[PDB]
Amino acid sequence: AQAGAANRSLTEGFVLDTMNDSLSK
Amino acid sequence: GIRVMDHPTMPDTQVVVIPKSADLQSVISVLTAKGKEAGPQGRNKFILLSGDTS
Repeated sequence: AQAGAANRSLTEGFVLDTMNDSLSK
Repeated sequence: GIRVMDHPTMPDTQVVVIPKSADLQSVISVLTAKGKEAGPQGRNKFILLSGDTS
């Protein structure tokens, strides 16, 4: 996950939250 | 094809590989099911990779 912001998204692939049943893009 | 392995650095996260043309949504559905059936100490997350990395 890219640092330097609160919105630390991936540069490749997705993050799946199976606790809230929600996919983060 | 489809692979699943523990995250090197994140005990609470696993890594999943989904090959091209595969039904990602069906794969996710399974992950969300089993992700809650057991679960780690922390919040269960998966990292989804597009393409066959084998």
